[PDB]
Amino acid sequence: YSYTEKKRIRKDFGKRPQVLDVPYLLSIQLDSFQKFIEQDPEGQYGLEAAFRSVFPIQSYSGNSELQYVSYRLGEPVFDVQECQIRGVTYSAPLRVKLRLVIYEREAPEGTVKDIKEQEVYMGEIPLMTDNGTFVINGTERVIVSQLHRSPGVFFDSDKGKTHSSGKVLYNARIIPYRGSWLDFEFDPKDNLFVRIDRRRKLPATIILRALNYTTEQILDLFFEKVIFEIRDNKLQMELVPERLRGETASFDIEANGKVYVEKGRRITARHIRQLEKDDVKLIEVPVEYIAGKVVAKDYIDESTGELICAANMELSLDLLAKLSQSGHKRIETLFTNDLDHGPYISETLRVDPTNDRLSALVEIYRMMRPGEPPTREAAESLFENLFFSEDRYDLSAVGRMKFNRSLLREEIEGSGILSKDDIIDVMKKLIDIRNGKGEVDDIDHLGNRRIRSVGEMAENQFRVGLVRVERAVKERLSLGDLDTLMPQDMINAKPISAAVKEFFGSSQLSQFMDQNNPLSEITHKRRISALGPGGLTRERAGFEVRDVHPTHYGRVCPIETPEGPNIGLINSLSVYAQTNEYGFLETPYRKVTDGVVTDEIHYLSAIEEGNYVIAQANSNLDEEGHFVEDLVTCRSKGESSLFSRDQVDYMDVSTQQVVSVGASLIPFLEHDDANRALMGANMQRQAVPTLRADKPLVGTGMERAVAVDSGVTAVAKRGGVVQYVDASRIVIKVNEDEMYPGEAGIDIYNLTKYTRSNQNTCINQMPCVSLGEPVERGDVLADGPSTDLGELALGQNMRVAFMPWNGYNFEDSILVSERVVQEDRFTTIHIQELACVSRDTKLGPEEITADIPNVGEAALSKLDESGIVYIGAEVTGGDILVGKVTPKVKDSSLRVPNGVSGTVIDVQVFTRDGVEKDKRALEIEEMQLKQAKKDLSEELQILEAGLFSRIRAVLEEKQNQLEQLAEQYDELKHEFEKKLEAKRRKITQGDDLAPGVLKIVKVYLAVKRRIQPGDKMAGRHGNKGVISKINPIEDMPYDENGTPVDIVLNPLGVPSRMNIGQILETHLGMAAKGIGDKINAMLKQQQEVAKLREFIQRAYDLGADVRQKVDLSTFSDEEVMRLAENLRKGMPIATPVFDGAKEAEIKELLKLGDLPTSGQIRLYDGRTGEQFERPVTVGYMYMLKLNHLVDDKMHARSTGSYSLVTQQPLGGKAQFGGQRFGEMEVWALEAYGAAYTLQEMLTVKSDDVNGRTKMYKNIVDGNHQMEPGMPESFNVLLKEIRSLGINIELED
Amino acid sequence: RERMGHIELASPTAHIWFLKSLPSRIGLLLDMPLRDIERVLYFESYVVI
Amino acid sequence: PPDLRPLVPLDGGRFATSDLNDLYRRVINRNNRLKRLLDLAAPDIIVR
Amino acid sequence: LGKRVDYSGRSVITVGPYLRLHQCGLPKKMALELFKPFIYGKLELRGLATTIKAAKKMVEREEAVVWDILDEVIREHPVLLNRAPTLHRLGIQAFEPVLIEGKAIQLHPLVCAAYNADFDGDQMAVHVPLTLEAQLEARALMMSTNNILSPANGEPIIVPSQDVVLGLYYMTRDCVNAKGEGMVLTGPKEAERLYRSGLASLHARVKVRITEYEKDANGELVAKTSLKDTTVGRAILWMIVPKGLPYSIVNQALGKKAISKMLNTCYRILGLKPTVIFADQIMYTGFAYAARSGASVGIDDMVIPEKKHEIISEAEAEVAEIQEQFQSGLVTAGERYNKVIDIWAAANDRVSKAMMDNLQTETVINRDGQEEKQVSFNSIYMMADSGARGSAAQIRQLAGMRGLMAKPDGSIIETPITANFREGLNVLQYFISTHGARKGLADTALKTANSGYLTRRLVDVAQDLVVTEDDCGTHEGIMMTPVIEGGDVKEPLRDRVLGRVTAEDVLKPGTADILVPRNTLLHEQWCDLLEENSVDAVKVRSVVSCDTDFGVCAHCYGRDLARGHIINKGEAIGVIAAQSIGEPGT
RNA sequence: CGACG
RNA sequence: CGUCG
DNA sequence: GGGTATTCGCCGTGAAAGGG
DNA sequence: CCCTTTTTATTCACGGCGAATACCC
Ligand SMILES: [Mg+2]
Ligand SMILES: [Zn+2]
Repeated sequence: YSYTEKKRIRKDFGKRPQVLDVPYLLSIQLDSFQKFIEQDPEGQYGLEAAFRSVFPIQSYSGNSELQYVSYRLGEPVFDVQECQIRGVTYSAPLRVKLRLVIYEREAPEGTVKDIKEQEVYMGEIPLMTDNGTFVINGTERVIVSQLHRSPGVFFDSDKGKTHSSGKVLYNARIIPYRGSWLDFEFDPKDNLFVRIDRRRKLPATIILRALNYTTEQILDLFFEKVIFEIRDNKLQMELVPERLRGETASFDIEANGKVYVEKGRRITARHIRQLEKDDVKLIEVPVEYIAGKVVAKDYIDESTGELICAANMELSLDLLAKLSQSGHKRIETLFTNDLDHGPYISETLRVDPTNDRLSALVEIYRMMRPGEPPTREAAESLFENLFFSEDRYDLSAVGRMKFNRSLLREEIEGSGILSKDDIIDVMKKLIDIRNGKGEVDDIDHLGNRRIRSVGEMAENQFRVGLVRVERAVKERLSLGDLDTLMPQDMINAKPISAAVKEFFGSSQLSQFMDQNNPLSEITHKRRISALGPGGLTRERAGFEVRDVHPTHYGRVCPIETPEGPNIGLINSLSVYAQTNEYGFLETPYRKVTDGVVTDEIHYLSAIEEGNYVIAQANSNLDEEGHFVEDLVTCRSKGESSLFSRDQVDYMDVSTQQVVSVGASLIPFLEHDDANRALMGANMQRQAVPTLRADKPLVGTGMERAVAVDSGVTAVAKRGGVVQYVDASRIVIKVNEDEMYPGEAGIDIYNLTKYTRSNQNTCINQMPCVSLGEPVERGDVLADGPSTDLGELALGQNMRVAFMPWNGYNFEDSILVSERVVQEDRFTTIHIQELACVSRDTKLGPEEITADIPNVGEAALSKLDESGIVYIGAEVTGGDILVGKVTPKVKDSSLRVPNGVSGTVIDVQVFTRDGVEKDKRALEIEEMQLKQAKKDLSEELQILEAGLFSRIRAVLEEKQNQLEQLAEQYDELKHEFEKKLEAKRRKITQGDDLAPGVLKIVKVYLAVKRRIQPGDKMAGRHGNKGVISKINPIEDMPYDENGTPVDIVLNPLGVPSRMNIGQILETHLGMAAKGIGDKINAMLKQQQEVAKLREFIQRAYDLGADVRQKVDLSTFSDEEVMRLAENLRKGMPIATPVFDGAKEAEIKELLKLGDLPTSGQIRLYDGRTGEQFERPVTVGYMYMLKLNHLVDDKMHARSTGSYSLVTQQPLGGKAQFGGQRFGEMEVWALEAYGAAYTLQEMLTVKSDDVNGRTKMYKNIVDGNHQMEPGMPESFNVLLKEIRSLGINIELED
Repeated sequence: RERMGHIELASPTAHIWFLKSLPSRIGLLLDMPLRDIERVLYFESYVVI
Repeated sequence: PPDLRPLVPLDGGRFATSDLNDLYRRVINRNNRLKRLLDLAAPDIIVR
Repeated sequence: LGKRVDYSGRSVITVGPYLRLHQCGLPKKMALELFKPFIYGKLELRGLATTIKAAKKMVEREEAVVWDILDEVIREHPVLLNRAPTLHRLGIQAFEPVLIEGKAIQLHPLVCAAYNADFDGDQMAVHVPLTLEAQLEARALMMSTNNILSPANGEPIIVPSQDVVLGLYYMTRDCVNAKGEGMVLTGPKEAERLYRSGLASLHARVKVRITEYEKDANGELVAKTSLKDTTVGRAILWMIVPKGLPYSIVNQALGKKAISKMLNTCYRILGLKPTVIFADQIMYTGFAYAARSGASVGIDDMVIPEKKHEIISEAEAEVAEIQEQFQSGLVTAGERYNKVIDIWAAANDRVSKAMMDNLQTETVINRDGQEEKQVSFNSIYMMADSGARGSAAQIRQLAGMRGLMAKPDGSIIETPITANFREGLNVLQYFISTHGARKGLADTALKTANSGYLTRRLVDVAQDLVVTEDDCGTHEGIMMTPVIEGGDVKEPLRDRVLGRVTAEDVLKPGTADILVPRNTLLHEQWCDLLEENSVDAVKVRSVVSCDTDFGVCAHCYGRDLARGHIINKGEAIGVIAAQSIGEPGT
């Protein structure tokens, strides 16, 4: 085990061993930006594909070529720790190298005159940190992914939703990556129409005539040609045995003396078998079958040159008589059917007079541009750049792959441009669906949805910026002069900077990250939202879009969705779920070869899951890779069925593959309902870190992955020993085998102390290692917020009993004792931010100088000679912190709002280059330079001692070595002075501000919020509720030992809501506390070591084939006492979500710790002091605290400010406003009488600016009488309707 | 709050609430469909007076 | 009236104003452009 | 229509079980903020402050002088409590607030069934009336003691939800053997003394001497003394029951509907004044005995039937045999799927019946020699049988198998969930349940907005109908009769014509005489004669067949289902009708 | 005017 | 129903 | 010579920014 | 404080009401 696991071993109850380790949870955010940053020689992904899509460019009649050479990212002057406290954007400059050449005259491939190569800077791109965040304006920002539809071709349908008839209607839809859509819909009248970008209707012959196709090159593709020949008597057609099945007998079918089908006889298999056996070619057809066919090709004459008839006409008797008497030997037609084929092309050709390509182009230009008149050349250019241009219509490799996979093509590579045969193959696939031999697809399948990360959205925004820059330089180079000045200032970096500031700033997917919990940060980073730019609308969603498809096994967690307006669209990614190359999702599966489960894994996509059969993870093995049972449940194509032993092809990896990392931390997940687990997973994300976060007794084991995967703790980069322990920094000296020959030496880890998060929650990192402790790589060093020795510690645990206690737990309420208040458990520190902006002001600018009027004599004792409040003074809401004067004397001092009272802990002063503070910012700069000097002195004292040891060990070869080390010491002191000057220029540099401000001071207040009746506390199973009354200690129930119960819950929610996993969690916590009390009983008195080690070995060997298998014989005598100290408060239990502990193991753990089997001990009353008639279920449960404090909800207003557009009070808590009296409250008042109640509600309290003052004066003088008055909102409405051309007045 | 102002118009214009009222008031008062009123108001065709 | 359309002077790089005041300013601008156009004996298509 | 108001607040609701029905709990800071001009006027009239500015400086400095002045203004001044979703008239009620310590409002548990507000972090708004007429309208019309009936039907809305009904079910129950069985007592006070002393049990068959009062005479109440075999808990609860009710309402099982029928009988016999004290005394006794009960859940309370695995084995054998018969080529799949789902439904019903028979009969207690079988004292069975919290289907899904989980597209999978919530589950028995849960959550999240839009459309249709007349006189009407769908009855004759004036005389099929006059009200005594005569159809005046111009009269409507008398003139009944229609639409 | 519960 | 700009 | 059934669209609710 | 030219082209459910082509006597 590692050094962290040897401090406290968490007992596991899993019966099945794991084969694949849990990977990095932030891999979907880190690898995409890593591929976006680095360069690739193929130019497929990253900035190379964005620069290759624009470059090279060529101007018309200019002979100027601006090509691409290379590029290189720059280093920022500020790190991550400085932009979070300064306010600047953490970004890096982009350095690109271009080359502009010029050709000669009348030579397109001539020689050059001169080369123009330089280094051009185009904008600063924001760099991603190691945690996956972006510092835009001093706040860490996380851009979530986007779940959109993959580019290609799909087939939708409606179940008679448009027409009143009961039938089906199919439609094809082509979705490109960047271009126009192409809809091919049907009709109930058997027609085809084309819809492009939701424009007007257009038949399919116009898009076919515009692709250089004649009439004879259309009907031969969708139908089979039938050729008639002239014989002596009873002229005949050819016969196919597979083309006369499903039609009634129209005549007497007879050939060569044997009757096949008589008159009115249905075709059976024997008649068609005899027809296939005979296969004769001379069979006659009578004359009434000729007129039912149509014309396929127009008949031309070889003697007179005159046409007989046109194309797609009706066959008549005079026409066939003229065709027989003229000499036309070949008579062509097509085949008509009702159950096998369909004459849709013949029906489409008779609903519009469009015959040639000219009228088709006129109709195209009329549908595209209804205002401009049609023409020939511009319409041809429009049809050229609609679908046959890579600059306006381009697809990626995933679009070409989905286009070729839907049309049964073996090629998965293409050019990304549409051709003429693609529409033919789409229409041929669409006809077979309507005919009956086709199948329909679905949108909700995960094989048709694609996840777009930030590395593709940033590439698209950079491509938009690059095409804007090349359009601007193309419009500039059309009239500018050449070989004049170096191409460095002609490229404007302002559109690219504006594009990346619009993308990384105000965007639908670029939202803030709530830093109230590390699990909340991990869930926000691993968030797959279907909304955003290029997706769908939340208000325009339906039933099936919010519904989850059964193909979401292992890729989407089914119990983590925000309930409310957007449920099923902001779903999270699972644990073992990984992205694909094209942008799909894949899950690992154990390969099963001839019954032997191989330990290797294979990632299968969504479309590859249904092609194979996958078994379940809950399958017993005989310790050899074989199945101990013959019949096992599997899944074939989306349903559960029983399969054999040989037919098993794959197997799941683990039981935690379906749920995410937010739902994996809930113990006993299989005993809870889906809604209760969903509410518990939603409330676990809203956890608030307490003062002393302690370990959970009943856990899962993935809390360490949440602790070490999120950047909220401090881990060791290289293994070594700890040299200096402090609350501010940690000095660790590395070992010899990991020491680089060119490195600086030891490593210094800085600890953030009392910083402000995005949710006004205090976060800090406290160290846990001792002085002189050996650590290794990957070991934790400091516990951050909600961290206990490298484990996620959300809330606290206490005694929980399920009994009704005098109605204080009626619906969902929680009765908490005073022992929780006295032990300082649920106290939370909150840090707020108060700023003061001093801008320009005419006739005296805003300053923070002395002699501020309208003050008191007590305000001078709290402020300095300047006016800034001291750090560490307890203030009250309504005092004066920053006294700012505004000459116009007018006072504009910053005051504290009522309702908050904290302590000033940090004052940040940001001054410009014009006005510099003399006593506030200068001492901050001195403290930062002193801290940096102390850090570099502590880092180089070891190197100075090593150089002193070297000069003592060394002191001609020895004289040359002495001169070598002497000049090395001179070079070391020279680079020391250079590094000191660089640090002095870096710290004392300054910053840039907005144009208009002078200086910005910020005061941080730290308020200590305790637990009070009115707060909201819950658990991990969905037992939400509030606190009613803080009960005393002597009033709470107690056992025979006298220990009072801290929290009394309500057992009425157990039959109503199906969450009984909390009862198993309470019993397991009671057993763990009994084991911890039996351990602590051997530590309160003087005991030995071997008996305690034997009891620890007995506590870790319950049996039932566990996978922990610890060995206490290898532990020394110094670590056993530390383990007993860490286990004297309770032993942590690891319980997976589906491989959890059974009830018999809980009964054995209860019997081991001298506890009863049922777990219900008899409790006595606290007030009266008598035994209850029934035993009460009492134990230990892990409770949490939500961010629904009662101090942020209570608000009251009697008199306040009003609006200016209307005479109505305001609304909210930050502004002094009142509550809203909605229309339903007016309806409820109208249900009663409430005449004078409604007269005073909306006329006296809101309107009547001269009447409410009279009402206030009447209340002051002691008169409860009001006036009706006149509402001002009705006067505003009367003035608003009179502003139009409508007159309205009042009549008397 | 009760004092108002007025803006004169050198060229006359039509109203919107009496044009797209479904049915139109001008389309009901005159013997004309709505598309010809849109053609005259958007300067597409003349009318003989 | 201007009291029904409040215009609070904000502090920043851009100016905060109402959309109805901008629409009325555009209407007055178009009316003043038409008034300047009628005083120059303009042809039919430009006044159209 | 919707404006922001002054003198209003908003906080988090709290139970506060020590309060009464006509009062609530208000914090000191909210009572000091919402009553600033009243405190200023009291300081001006008492002659303590010099001016209004001195009173403001005395208020905002947190002095101990204006604290007892608040006891004179928050004594007889009611406030208007309101929830943010409002569906009908019971969402806005009036309470007399008291001064508590904290930052939360204490909402009474008896009005939580009308407010539909649980204590999982819900918020409510409070308003302060200013006009004297507004205070008198809040006291006389919008009070919580005056609005105890539902606006849609004549049923009481003040019902014990989960805890008081569980306490009254645990206190009043029959046992076969307990401490102190077979002794006769002299009164209920001796039974309460024996229960408090510990010499006798709570659930024991004893004999007490009770005196019940009847009101068969006009002007006085007679009394009768009898000795009945009852329980000690029923003898304790008899002291809560006043003299107007007999002993037949106490000696029953006292489930959920029994307390509602007892409160309805107390309202229809005594009135409004003794009922609001009786409901508070019932709630106090239930909250007092809920701590003495000590009901808890656990692992041994959810029993498992030992014959469940045999039924599962024969069901799996039958599915395997019918699958072999399908694969042999005998029965097609379209009937085999129906046969599989039918035998799985039969096996689920057999497992549910075995689980119910194991739950209701599991405890045997001996008396003398041989043993006896009675109703079990299990906690989950006591919470499910009394109707406290949870229906029988959730207990069937908890202990026994939950059945078949259907697909959201319309179909249902032929294999059900074998294991229950007590046993372990795999990921295959947890996927379709999440599908159905997400479907139900999206369905309720869309249908609550659809119901809100429906009731918003439905209020504005009948928003201008005020009763302006008392009697008009019409000869037309509707033919009121209980409809028959084809099977048994669904709505009886008593709940269709209760409180409505008939149109003409009813013809008797037997003797053909006149029963009722034309313009008369149908109270609770004429319906007994109407069901004893066994009439077919009664010509009753309706709202549609009225003749009053611009509104209806007091006779074409009938009873307002809120009071025992007729509806007064000038009541906007259309808004109440739209609110009672739009409320259970969710 | 958008995000979140 | 609130928070933010 | 003359008219309403069927269908298909439109509306109701929940092309203009850049420098001097 | 003012003109112009090369193409930003972006996706609900259900119901009420108005308008251009047609078969039959
Ligand atoms: Mg609630
Ligand atoms: Zn009437």
